[PDB]
Amino acid sequence: GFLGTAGSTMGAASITLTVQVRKLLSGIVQQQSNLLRAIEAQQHLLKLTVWGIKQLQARVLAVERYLRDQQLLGIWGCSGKLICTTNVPWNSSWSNKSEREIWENMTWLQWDKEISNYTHIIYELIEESQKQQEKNEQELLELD
Amino acid sequence: GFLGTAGSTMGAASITLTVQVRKLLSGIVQQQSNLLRAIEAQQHLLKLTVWGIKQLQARVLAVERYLRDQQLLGIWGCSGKLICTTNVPWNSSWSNKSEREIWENMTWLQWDKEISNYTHIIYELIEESQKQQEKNEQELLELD
Amino acid sequence: GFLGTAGSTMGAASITLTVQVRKLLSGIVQQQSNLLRAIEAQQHLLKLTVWGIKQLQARVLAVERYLRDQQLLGIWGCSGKLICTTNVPWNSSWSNKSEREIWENMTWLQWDKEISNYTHIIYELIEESQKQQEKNEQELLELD
Amino acid sequence: ENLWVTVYYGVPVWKDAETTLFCASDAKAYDTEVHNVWATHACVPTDPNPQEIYMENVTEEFNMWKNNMVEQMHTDIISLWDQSLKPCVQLTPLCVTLDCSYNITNNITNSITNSSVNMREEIKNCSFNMTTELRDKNRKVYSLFYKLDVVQINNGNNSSNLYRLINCNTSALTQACPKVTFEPIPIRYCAPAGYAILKCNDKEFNGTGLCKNVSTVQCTHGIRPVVSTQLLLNGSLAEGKVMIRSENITNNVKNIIVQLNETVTINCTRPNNNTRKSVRIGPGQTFYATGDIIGDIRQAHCNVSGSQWNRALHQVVGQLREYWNTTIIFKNSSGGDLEITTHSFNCGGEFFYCNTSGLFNSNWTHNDTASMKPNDTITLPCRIKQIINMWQRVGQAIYAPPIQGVIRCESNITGLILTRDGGGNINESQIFRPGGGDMRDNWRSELYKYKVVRIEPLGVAPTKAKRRVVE
Amino acid sequence: QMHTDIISLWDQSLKPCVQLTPLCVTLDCSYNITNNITNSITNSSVNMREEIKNCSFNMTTELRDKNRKVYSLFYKLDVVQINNGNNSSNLYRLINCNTSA
Ligand SMILES: *[C@@H]1O[C@H](CO)[C@@H](O[C@@H]2O[C@H](CO)[C@@H](O[C@@H]3O[C@H](CO[C@H]4O[C@H](CO)[C@@H](O)[C@H](O)[C@@H]4O)[C@@H](O)[C@H](O[C@H]4O[C@H](CO)[C@@H](O)[C@H](O)[C@@H]4O)[C@@H]3O)[C@H](O)[C@H]2NC(C)=O)[C@H](O)[C@H]1NC(C)=O
Ligand SMILES: *[C@@H]1O[C@H](CO)[C@@H](O[C@@H]2O[C@H](CO)[C@@H](O[C@@H]3O[C@H](CO)[C@@H](O)[C@H](O)[C@@H]3O)[C@H](O)[C@H]2NC(C)=O)[C@H](O)[C@H]1NC(C)=O
Ligand SMILES: *[C@@H]1O[C@H](CO)[C@@H](O[C@@H]2O[C@H](CO)[C@@H](O[C@@H]3O[C@H](CO)[C@@H](O)[C@H](O)[C@@H]3O)[C@H](O)[C@H]2NC(C)=O)[C@H](O)[C@H]1NC(C)=O
Ligand SMILES: *[C@@H]1O[C@H](CO)[C@@H](O[C@@H]2O[C@H](CO)[C@@H](O[C@@H]3O[C@H](CO)[C@@H](O)[C@H](O)[C@@H]3O)[C@H](O)[C@H]2NC(C)=O)[C@H](O)[C@H]1NC(C)=O
Ligand SMILES: *[C@@H]1O[C@H](CO)[C@@H](O[C@@H]2O[C@H](CO)[C@@H](O[C@@H]3O[C@H](CO)[C@@H](O)[C@H](O)[C@@H]3O)[C@H](O)[C@H]2NC(C)=O)[C@H](O)[C@H]1NC(C)=O
Ligand SMILES: *[C@@H]1O[C@H](CO)[C@@H](O[C@@H]2O[C@H](CO)[C@@H](O[C@@H]3O[C@H](CO)[C@@H](O)[C@H](O)[C@@H]3O)[C@H](O)[C@H]2NC(C)=O)[C@H](O)[C@H]1NC(C)=O
Ligand SMILES: *[C@@H]1O[C@H](CO)[C@@H](O[C@@H]2O[C@H](CO)[C@@H](O[C@@H]3O[C@H](CO)[C@@H](O)[C@H](O)[C@@H]3O)[C@H](O)[C@H]2NC(C)=O)[C@H](O)[C@H]1NC(C)=O
Ligand SMILES: *[C@@H]1O[C@H](CO)[C@@H](O[C@@H]2O[C@H](CO)[C@@H](O[C@@H]3O[C@H](CO)[C@@H](O)[C@H](O)[C@@H]3O)[C@H](O)[C@H]2NC(C)=O)[C@H](O)[C@H]1NC(C)=O
Ligand SMILES: *[C@@H]1O[C@H](CO)[C@@H](O[C@@H]2O[C@H](CO)[C@@H](O[C@@H]3O[C@H](CO)[C@@H](O)[C@H](O)[C@@H]3O)[C@H](O)[C@H]2NC(C)=O)[C@H](O)[C@H]1NC(C)=O
Ligand SMILES: *[C@@H]1O[C@H](CO)[C@@H](O[C@@H]2O[C@H](CO)[C@@H](O[C@@H]3O[C@H](CO)[C@@H](O)[C@H](O)[C@@H]3O)[C@H](O)[C@H]2NC(C)=O)[C@H](O)[C@H]1NC(C)=O
Ligand SMILES: *[C@@H]1O[C@H](CO)[C@@H](O[C@@H]2O[C@H](CO)[C@@H](O)[C@H](O)[C@H]2NC(C)=O)[C@H](O)[C@H]1NC(C)=O
Ligand SMILES: *[C@@H]1O[C@H](CO)[C@@H](O[C@@H]2O[C@H](CO)[C@@H](O)[C@H](O)[C@H]2NC(C)=O)[C@H](O)[C@H]1NC(C)=O
Ligand SMILES: *[C@@H]1O[C@H](CO)[C@@H](O)[C@H](O)[C@H]1NC(C)=O
Ligand SMILES: *[C@@H]1O[C@H](CO)[C@@H](O)[C@H](O)[C@H]1NC(C)=O
Ligand SMILES: *[C@@H]1O[C@H](CO)[C@@H](O)[C@H](O)[C@H]1NC(C)=O
Ligand SMILES: *[C@@H]1O[C@H](CO)[C@@H](O)[C@H](O)[C@H]1NC(C)=O
Ligand SMILES: *[C@@H]1O[C@H](CO)[C@@H](O)[C@H](O)[C@H]1NC(C)=O
Ligand SMILES: *[C@@H]1O[C@H](CO)[C@@H](O)[C@H](O)[C@H]1NC(C)=O
Ligand SMILES: *[C@@H]1O[C@H](CO)[C@@H](O)[C@H](O)[C@H]1NC(C)=O
Ligand SMILES: *[C@@H]1O[C@H](CO)[C@@H](O)[C@H](O)[C@H]1NC(C)=O
Ligand SMILES: *[C@@H]1O[C@H](CO)[C@@H](O)[C@H](O)[C@H]1NC(C)=O
Ligand SMILES: *[C@@H]1O[C@H](CO)[C@@H](O)[C@H](O)[C@H]1NC(C)=O
Ligand SMILES: *[C@@H]1O[C@H](CO)[C@@H](O)[C@H](O)[C@H]1NC(C)=O
Ligand SMILES: *[C@@H]1O[C@H](CO)[C@@H](O)[C@H](O)[C@H]1NC(C)=O
Repeated sequence: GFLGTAGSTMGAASITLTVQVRKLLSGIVQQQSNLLRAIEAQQHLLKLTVWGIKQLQARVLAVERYLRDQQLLGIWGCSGKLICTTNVPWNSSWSNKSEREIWENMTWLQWDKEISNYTHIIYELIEESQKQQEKNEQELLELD
Repeated sequence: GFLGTAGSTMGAASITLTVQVRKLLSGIVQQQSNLLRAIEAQQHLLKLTVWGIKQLQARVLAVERYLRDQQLLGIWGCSGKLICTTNVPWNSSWSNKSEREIWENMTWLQWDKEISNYTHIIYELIEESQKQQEKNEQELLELD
Repeated sequence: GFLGTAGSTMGAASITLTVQVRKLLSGIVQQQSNLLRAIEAQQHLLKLTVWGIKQLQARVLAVERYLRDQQLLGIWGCSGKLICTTNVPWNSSWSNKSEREIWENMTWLQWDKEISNYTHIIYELIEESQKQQEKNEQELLELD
Repeated sequence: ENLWVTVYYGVPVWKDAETTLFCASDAKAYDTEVHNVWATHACVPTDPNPQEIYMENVTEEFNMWKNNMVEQMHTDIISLWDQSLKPCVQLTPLCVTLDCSYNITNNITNSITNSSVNMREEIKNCSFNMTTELRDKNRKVYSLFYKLDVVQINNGNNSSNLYRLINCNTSALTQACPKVTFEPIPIRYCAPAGYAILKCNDKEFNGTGLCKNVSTVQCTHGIRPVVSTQLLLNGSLAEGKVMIRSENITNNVKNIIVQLNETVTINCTRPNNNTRKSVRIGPGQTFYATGDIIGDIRQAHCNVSGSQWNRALHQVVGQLREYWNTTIIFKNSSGGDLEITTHSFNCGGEFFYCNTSGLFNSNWTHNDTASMKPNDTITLPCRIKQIINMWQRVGQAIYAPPIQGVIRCESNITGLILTRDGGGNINESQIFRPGGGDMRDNWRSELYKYKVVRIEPLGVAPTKAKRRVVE
Repeated sequence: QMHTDIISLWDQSLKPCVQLTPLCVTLDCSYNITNNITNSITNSSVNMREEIKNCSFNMTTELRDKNRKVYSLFYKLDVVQINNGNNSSNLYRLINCNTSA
């Protein structure tokens, strides 16, 4: 299940995430098998142009988006794993609808498009209003 | 607070960190508007040159700096948050100080003016002691 | 003892782990001194060729190697530190042994020698078996 | 008790690598302030602190014939040549016809030595057209040349016959960019992240096989990567014992590598002064002609201390008894080509083909005193060349410039490459002979200790502890 | 990207090729030649217009002054007659020549 296993699901989709990630980020084994070092069978001139350098640049840009993803995970304290809740309650901007029927009949996009901008503003809110409000300790009951 | 946010602060800028961390690995923002696949308008010659490879290798070196930073963070076992403290105090090797007045009269730079003779001490001592001294498990006090 | 200093040591090799990871991605320290920006010795023409660009490609490939490492560690809940506990007992396929002879009578090389085939299995276990059946917290006992 | 499989990180692990090592050098290569002395592409300087850490109680099989470093090495060398050749102007008009006179107003026309180098005096001087900076204008200019770089044509067999370059009728030629030097520089190949280089520190270790005295390293030691046929120049020494190596020691085609523990002062030299004449052809096209030398002009020749050769031969023949107690013969190569027949190298731009024929004239069958007691200094003839096609590839060719002044190449030899006779008897008499067609072994003859290895820090082991559990 | 990378690869492959700048020099082509057949199986204004000519021109050795004549074959699509003169007079010119390199 590189991207499949979810035509309209949230339960099965949420269960089939790791397969998607481990199949998506298998490009390194494609990169190891290039074997383009100087020559392929007999002889080559240099032959390294916008094509190859921007192949590498696209690698850099996509993995840089991923670097920003890990940055996000480090911001929200969400770097432990994919199972990662949030301390924010979902505001009423959405229009009335039931939960499990969104899980079962929106394929994770019919929800996202309706909550797209609200996803962005609540991204900002969970980045700002979440991490700054962590207390230090509690001294009433502890190990000693 | 794009790159500012601290005119003269030592404690107030202790919580304004997220704005600049949001842009620490944001090289893709200015890059998205380039349309540099090989050409923009109809057609061109190759035209990627010392300028192009300079910006490419600059992005590479910046990303390398950031990767070395996060490596250093991970070695300390203290990567769970930007503002993370230490299990060891600092040797009172500077002039006998006061926390309050020290937190008032510097733009987070004057403290750094007496550290070239103390940078490696802090760095290596923490990186070794605060890292190695983490044992595995607790034994007695638990649910059971 | 910067990377090695384990000649005949397996149990004694369970304490010198960090001295290796300190210099793992430190090729930047060997790379920052390149001074290939435009010119080093007197002057250069364009002169940015297979050596420099594929040195950059090797930087990219090592970076991708260690990043795919770090993300499959995170899949394992393993980015926290080097020593990495598991909920996985080995299926009964190896021959007789002792908890110390395996940990005493080799130098970290004989192990990967004799565990070539089996190793893959363990990965998927720690990749999947340790992960899917993980739950969030407990319910019954607390400070009050 | 239970085999709870735990993971660990941060311990060496060894696998074969395919990557690139990078430049290194001292301040001289960058303090010279020439555009690039001979590796310089804004190359990284060297690391003054080589962290060459010693390991023991381990072992590994090492092979230099399965090594990938040599292929990438000569590829990078050809890249250096091509990149330095980009600024060099093209010399296709230089290929134009040329009329020559052999004798000139020199004090000497046949020098004192006679080893088939003066009989074929191979010295002439020729006039020919070249372009002026005005296209409508051309002008006849004259220079000096030998007979090796050209051949006779228009076979009116001997009446002032004209000549043609050997490489122009099949290939292209271009200037050598005379502002760039040709001498070596101490190199230290450096390892990128994720890899390392293991130096076999065993003093007794021959070419391949098992080695234990490990030295894990990031950057190599000082290398002097100069090309040589049949010989090893300005190289490292043999520690503790003369080193003898061969891929399949039973098979004869596999060349024999020899590393000595005693050097020799090999002085191949042109003492007679040289000439240079920079002449403008076009807007950038400027030719460096070999001017007419003033004074006595003797043929360039060479010198060696044959006595040190004799005693080092006593050493190596005391070592060469693979399956023997006394039998050896040396014979010179009965055929081939000049690029492989002689000891060819580059020095001050000039390609010195010094003729190493003094080896085979010896019978060290049983006794060594009969050839050790005649301690005598050998003088030999060494030819000179201006052009070359490195690695036998017929492509762009280099035209080395005049070197105006004198040429000295005083150097230390440390090793040799040979081959045993093909159709040799079983035990009647073994024969060795020189071979230099394999230009690749000269580079592995010093990296034989060095093996490139990847780094897989992952490790696993069983223990009785376990991670966190909920229920 | 498809056509862009296609033209880019064609350029990169064009680089190692040899050049034909001095091959562009003037020519003289004979249409009627030593051959028997002129009417092929088909006749739709392409057989009488046989569009095949044997054509001579000068070329240069690797040297500068050395020039030698040589002959080859060409169609009608590659060249055009110089009608600027009084008549043909066996005067033709390549069009890719007199438009581009
Ligand atoms: C490469 O070589 C030559 C030399 O300059 C040029 O090639 C073309 O040359 C022709 C005429 O020399 C240019 O004009 C076209 O001529 C066709 C035939 O010639 C008749 O017309 C000219 C006057 O233009 C008379 O002098 C001559 O006697 C003929 O009567 C004409 O047929 C063209 O008009 C129309 O004809 C075609 C076919 O019927 C129609 O389908 C079209 O609608 C077209 O309009 C036209 O007059 C022609 O322009 C030249 N080609 C180019 C690309 O310019 C090239 O110029 C030269 N290369 C360069 C870069 O200059
Ligand atoms: C350089 O020149 C000297 C002479 O100026 C050479 O020495 C001479 O070499 C010739 C030819 O080999 C000798 O003549 C020959 O003698 C043998 C018998 O030994 C005979 O069978 C041949 O038919 C021929 O006549 C000559 O004796 C010899 N003279 C001296 C004084 O050495 C020398 O060999 C030349 N250098 C080289 C490398 O050949
Ligand atoms: C370099 O040193 C190694 C030792 O470190 C030499 O090892 C050679 O090893 C082989 C096999 O272990 C010995 O026996 C031979 O085996 C082959 C089959 O592999 C067989 O066909 C032969 O008949 C023979 O039995 C061999 O004796 C041994 N060599 C020596 C000199 O003892 C290796 O030969 C050395 N290589 C060189 C080029 O010096
Ligand atoms: C070949 O090259 C080697 C070294 O590059 C030369 O060795 C050196 O040769 C010079 C003379 O050419 C020696 O200097 C002289 O030594 C004598 C005797 O000690 C003294 O009386 C003179 O006043 C002068 O100083 C020098 O000592 C020697 N090197 C060593 C280490 O001894 C060799 O001479 C060259 N051979 C030829 C044929 O050019
Ligand atoms: C290799 O070494 C030899 C000897 O060291 C060099 O031989 C030189 O040969 C020339 C004549 O061919 C000698 O010229 C004459 O020398 C005598 C005696 O010194 C002198 O009285 C004359 O006025 C004249 O100069 C020269 O002396 C001699 N060199 C020595 C040191 O004796 C040979 O040139 C060296 N180089 C090579 C073979 O490339
Ligand atoms: C490289 O050096 C070797 C010797 O060090 C050269 O081989 C020798 O060359 C000489 C001169 O051609 C041979 O001398 C011959 O003597 C006979 C006597 O009858 C004469 O008829 C011949 O015309 C010739 O002069 C000598 O035999 C030969 N071989 C030896 C001494 O074993 C070799 O030619 C040199 N090669 C180059 C490319 O410089
Ligand atoms: C190095 O040369 C010396 C001689 O200069 C060799 O030693 C001696 O060689 C002679 C003749 O080869 C031996 O004579 C023998 O005499 C017996 C009768 O007693 C006869 O049957 C033999 O055919 C032979 O002619 C002599 O014994 C021998 N002496 C010694 C002490 O070896 C020496 O062997 C040579 N070096 C090597 C490594 O062979
Ligand atoms: C090594 O080279 C030196 C010179 O650089 C040579 O010096 C002298 O060489 C002659 C012969 O070439 C020797 O003559 C002989 O001397 C011995 C006594 O040692 C005597 O018994 C003989 O009848 C003959 O006269 C001379 O001695 C020697 N000088 C010295 C001080 O020994 C030397 O010969 C060369 N050695 C060899 C083995 O070629
Ligand atoms: C093998 O290594 C030795 C030791 O360095 C080399 O000898 C030295 O070679 C250099 C040039 O490669 C000589 O320096 C040059 O001298 C000329 C004199 O006019 C000068 O114009 C140049 O700018 C440069 O400074 C040096 O004198 C020479 N001798 C020493 C250091 O004693 C040798 O050249 C190496 N082997 C080969 C084949 O080059
Ligand atoms: C591809 O083939 C066609 C088919 O011939 C070529 O187009 C033109 O076809 C018509 C047929 O209706 C030809 O017309 C002819 O007209 C004369 C006079 O009226 C008549 O007697 C003939 O029976 C015929 O109908 C016309 O000539 C022909 N055009 C040419 C230039 O030959 C078309 O040209 C061909 N294209 C290619 C690229 O070969
Ligand atoms: C994975 O296991 C296979 C087989 O178990 C390994 O193959 C070895 O092959 C050699 C020669 O073919 C045999 O002599 C060995 O006995 C085989 N090993 C075993 C354990 O039987 C294969 O090499 C292993 N993969 C890796 C990467 O080591
Ligand atoms: C070969 O070299 C001789 C060197 O003498 C050339 O002849 C000289 O030419 C110069 C040029 O004006 C005169 O000044 C000298 O007087 C000449 N000397 C002699 C002895 O003739 C000769 O022209 C050269 N020939 C070729 C074909 O290069
Ligand atoms: C397709 O499978 C079934 C049958 O059509 C349907 O209930 C389900 O919602 C569809 N989508 C999936 C499985 O993603
Ligand atoms: C979603 O589909 C399931 C299965 O067809 C159905 O039971 C449920 O009522 C649907 N919910 C909607 C359309 O909101
Ligand atoms: C710490 O401070 C004390 C007192 O000034 C001094 O003796 C000691 O050397 C210092 N140690 C370090 C590591 O700075
Ligand atoms: C190998 O040397 C000794 C003797 O075998 C051994 O005790 C040591 O642990 C090994 N490793 C070394 C010396 O690094
Ligand atoms: C587990 O072990 C049993 C017995 O040792 C064996 O039959 C089985 O194939 C093993 N399974 C795996 C996945 O290793
Ligand atoms: C191995 O290397 C060490 C360097 O620490 C050296 O002391 C020792 O003599 C070497 N042993 C051999 C057999 O080369
Ligand atoms: C070179 O090694 C040999 C052993 O093969 C030894 O006999 C000789 O003395 C050594 N020579 C040196 C170190 O100069
Ligand atoms: C070496 O070559 C001989 C014959 O040339 C052959 O019999 C032998 O098996 C070869 N040995 C190796 C190790 O290649
Ligand atoms: C001849 O050689 C001498 C060396 O003694 C040198 O000074 C002179 O310049 C040379 N003549 C030339 C280059 O014409
Ligand atoms: C060695 O001895 C043989 C005798 O069989 C002889 O033919 C040969 O010429 C000798 N070697 C030399 C270099 O003269
Ligand atoms: C050659 O060796 C001698 C000592 O054996 C040394 O003084 C000289 O510098 C060496 N020359 C080289 C390596 O070029
Ligand atoms: C040849 O010409 C005749 C008459 O002009 C016509 O009938 C016939 O179809 C032509 N042949 C072809 C192959 O077109």
